[PDB]
Amino acid sequence: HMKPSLAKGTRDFTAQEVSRRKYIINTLQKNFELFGFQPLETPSFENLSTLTGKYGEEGDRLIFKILNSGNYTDKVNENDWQNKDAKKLTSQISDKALRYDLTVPFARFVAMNHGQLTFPFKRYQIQPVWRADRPQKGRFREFYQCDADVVGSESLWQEVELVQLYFKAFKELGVPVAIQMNNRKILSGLAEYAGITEQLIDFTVALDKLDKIGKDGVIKEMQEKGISNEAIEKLDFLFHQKINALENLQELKTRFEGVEVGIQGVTELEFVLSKAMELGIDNQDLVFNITLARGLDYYTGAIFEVKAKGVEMGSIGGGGRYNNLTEVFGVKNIPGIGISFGLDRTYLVMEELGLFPETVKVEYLFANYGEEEAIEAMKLIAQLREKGISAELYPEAAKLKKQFTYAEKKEIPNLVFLGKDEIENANVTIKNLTTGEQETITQSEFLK
Amino acid sequence: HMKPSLAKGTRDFTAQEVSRRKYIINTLQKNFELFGFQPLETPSFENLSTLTGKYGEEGDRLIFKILNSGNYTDKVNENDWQNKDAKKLTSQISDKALRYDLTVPFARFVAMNHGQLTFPFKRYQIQPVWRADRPQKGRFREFYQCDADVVGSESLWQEVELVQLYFKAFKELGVPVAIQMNNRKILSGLAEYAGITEQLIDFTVALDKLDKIGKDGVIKEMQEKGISNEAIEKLDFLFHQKINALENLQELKTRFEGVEVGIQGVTELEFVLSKAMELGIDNQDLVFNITLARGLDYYTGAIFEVKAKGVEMGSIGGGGRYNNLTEVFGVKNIPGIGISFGLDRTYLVMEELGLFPETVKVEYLFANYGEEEAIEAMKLIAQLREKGISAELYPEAAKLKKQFTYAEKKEIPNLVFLGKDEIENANVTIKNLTTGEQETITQSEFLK
Repeated sequence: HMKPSLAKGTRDFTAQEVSRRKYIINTLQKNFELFGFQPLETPSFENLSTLTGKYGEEGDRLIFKILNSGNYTDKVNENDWQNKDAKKLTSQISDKALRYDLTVPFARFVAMNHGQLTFPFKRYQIQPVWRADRPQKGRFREFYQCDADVVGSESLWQEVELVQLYFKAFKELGVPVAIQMNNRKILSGLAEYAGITEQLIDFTVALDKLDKIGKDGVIKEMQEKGISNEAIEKLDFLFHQKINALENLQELKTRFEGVEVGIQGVTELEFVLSKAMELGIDNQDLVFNITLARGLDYYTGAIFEVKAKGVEMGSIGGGGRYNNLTEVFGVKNIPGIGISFGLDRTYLVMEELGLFPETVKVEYLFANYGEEEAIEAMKLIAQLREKGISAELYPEAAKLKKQFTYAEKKEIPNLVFLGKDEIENANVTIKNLTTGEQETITQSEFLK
Repeated sequence: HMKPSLAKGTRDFTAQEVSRRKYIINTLQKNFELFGFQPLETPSFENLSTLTGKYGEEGDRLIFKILNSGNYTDKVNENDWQNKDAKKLTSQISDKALRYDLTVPFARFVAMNHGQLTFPFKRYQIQPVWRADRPQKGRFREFYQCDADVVGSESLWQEVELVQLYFKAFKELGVPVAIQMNNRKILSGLAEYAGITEQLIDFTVALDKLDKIGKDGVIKEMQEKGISNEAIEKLDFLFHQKINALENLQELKTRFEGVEVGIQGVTELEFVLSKAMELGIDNQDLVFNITLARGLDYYTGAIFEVKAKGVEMGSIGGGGRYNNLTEVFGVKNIPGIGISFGLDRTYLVMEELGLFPETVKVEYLFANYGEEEAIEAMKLIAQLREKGISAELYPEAAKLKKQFTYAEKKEIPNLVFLGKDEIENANVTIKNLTTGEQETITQSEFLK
């Protein structure tokens, strides 16, 4: 019939890409478990009502909905159907949706099971999610998320452990990284002290440009964004920050005299930073950055963002502390902190840096001389496989050139010739396709 | 708000179940690669048209459809909408569907890429699929399939290799199995010789009961199913089969004199069976079973079915040879053969036999005495993690009983006490919660 195609926004993964993806995931999994995080897997389907309202005022549009089986029009509100109100009909013809992130199903799991879990509860979750988001360059409608969360405590030792988790994970992947850290209460202190409430994004976006466009350029952008000169001048010290991150925090805390939330944010960040230095962490790799402002409506304490050093790439991870995991499900007092790894971007970074290990092909292809001789190849192949060596018999007694061409295209490093002579003599003849060298040895030497 | 729940037909997987599932998959993956099979992953979404018409006349109902994003009523056929013809509207409000099996996406991949692939092409695929199938006890709407296929050759050495693949895979899982084998041409020979065309299922279902209900009971069921006594008497020899499977095939081939398809089916099966014996395979573990009749409309040659010995369980795998992978996509001459592993049933069998290995918890929990002492625990924890040993600090300076209770509930085998004395003395005190024994050793002995 007609020629097929991929659904928009998806792709196939062949052997090399699968193996590199699994390498990343297996490295992260192993690191998670050294840190006491246990895996959790939730279903690809959640109830529509579990996911709706969870992703912002205008986020329900981004969720993939599953059409009801059977006659899905069998119960539609008659007004809505004739009105063709697609939005109101969605809940009427669909009661299931695909996983959009990992945190909402995790909150459901905890809301459903918290009575039986042991707290503090550490879980990691590595699963595909699905997003109907507008066509953005570089992103796909299906992609893996990789999360670690611990819930049930507000202790700042958890922050310290997660910092070490990031550094060890990316060390194992071979990716040098710098972790930016801020704290939401510091931004709230800024808002209160300089009067920039509801202007934190514009302020920090501009201050973030200080190295590139200079102080005059930064101030001109803040003015254009409506930041008052009173605030710009009150925060002038943020234009002259010292080497020591700890000195910069000490300066903020003094300015936050009388602004208790700001004092608290500084104190919490000073805890994490100073413990990290005691643990050998480099203060150029873990950095206080007051312009980090991810998730202003979600994080209540620490905020993290991870970037690979020396690569033009977006962030490869972030996270932070939040007030209550299970708030939206009516279960109180489950505070938590989470981090994420950006796997597709990590993959792109590792690709650029040459970090993927060096393939799935048999080590030994046996030429197929004919039915009589091929059974003796099968015997040797089973012995190789018992010892953990991959091998296979070319399946037809084709011309040798065709068998050579196949080993060439599959990059198999050795072609094995086990003809009547080698069989009668209990030898085997191995043609190394890397060196071009050939030799005939006993089958006992070959299997040693 | 309201308390959440799982979508119907799904479940959460916690740590132990995830680790056992991954154990099965990693064992199979490793075995696949010893046999020269490379992984393939296709998207969770396929175009609706890719999947429709592929799963039988009444199979489209079993596919999960994804509702179009946006105003999905924006283009509906006006007659169909007012008619509320749900079935005709499906293609109008949905153009995507979830993966239903692995073979159709594999055929799409090959149809799309065959010009660039090297044949014979070996792939394995281990991915979740989604089925709206009616509520059957023991099955879930989301579950993993595990397939291996090789395409591009009709060689019966491929059958032989797949038999060995099954045996090695299940040996590694620790599951003793018997593999039933038949061949579709043998059943066609039966149909032609005894005149039982369109009665093969009823015949074989009844003959399958021979051990339990006896020959008189089998014949009475065949009569009730409309099998003629002429056929029952022509096939009387199938009621008196000898020990040697090879003798039973030789008898069939003689009776198939003049029935060329039957001769061919016997010849093809005799090849696979006799090569397998030469390779050391036990003829009680690989068995010719003329009543095996999976996939009568799909398999053209060998048919396999795998059962665990000594466990009341359904089949844990099956497969066989088919005519042309890419037939439905308009690409000819890609013959192939495939096998499948039933992972949920394999899991149930391994559970019954006690085959899962013996858990994700830290080896060492450090008690938290307070902020001053806790940093020294963090230092030791990092050293343990560098050596590959899992550990963590209890995150709050709680009462010891609470920290003991946590290690108890998490089954952590060791609690570590690193108080002011052990710190000043460069010692560590380890409480083994398995033996109840406690001891204080140097930190040098501990880290050795």
